[PDB]
Amino acid sequence: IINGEDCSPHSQPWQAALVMENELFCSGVLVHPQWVLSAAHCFQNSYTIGLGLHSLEADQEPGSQMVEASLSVRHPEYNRPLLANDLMLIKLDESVSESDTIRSISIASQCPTAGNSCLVSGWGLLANGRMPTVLQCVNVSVVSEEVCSKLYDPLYHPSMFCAGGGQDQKDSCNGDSGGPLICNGYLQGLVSFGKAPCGQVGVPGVYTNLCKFTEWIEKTVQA
Amino acid sequence: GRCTKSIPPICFD
Repeated sequence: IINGEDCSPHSQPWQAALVMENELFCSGVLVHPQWVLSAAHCFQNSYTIGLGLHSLEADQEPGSQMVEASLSVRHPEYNRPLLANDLMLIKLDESVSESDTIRSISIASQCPTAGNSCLVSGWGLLANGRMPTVLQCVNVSVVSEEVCSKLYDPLYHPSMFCAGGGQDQKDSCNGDSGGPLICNGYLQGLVSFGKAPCGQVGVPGVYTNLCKFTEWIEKTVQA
Repeated sequence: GRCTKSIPPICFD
């Protein structure tokens, strides 16, 4: 997270850390007790998922859980076309027990509103080029479809939306993939991609447009 | 230069 600040501890209790061999590679978002949503580009054959964290070290975080997961369901049309449909559902080996620090978040049924200021959180790169110790939070502004298309054509697709690009250089960056973008208190997007480098004025990042996938998500959960 | 925000980034321009 570029130009954010420490999240209030446990204020984003749906945040999931995706780690393997003890190193973070993406985040995800708890959307039901047994289900973590993440970007499809974060797919691996198995996962160790950290829930209830603030720092990434579970042994330093009361109430946290490191849950195993082997099964994930990529959206079947992920990357067809390229970068589109960037979501997957990770099935935890067992349901979590939701608590004060581990909680699912409702997914937006309505699509992003241009100009909305939405919160993004993660343990990805900071403005100073380092990785944070604790979860970072920043707000970014949803950009119109018209501008998103101009920047990202011909790969722009309605499974995507743009946010950020402000003079403030607030953005998500490497390590933030798969984590949440929250508008109106609902999960609106997942961190997906951008033009390198992160934080360019006038070049918003791109997020998975979850309002397009609520049916697919629940179909997967119920099947 | 369209890169995902994973570690490492997956870069597709």
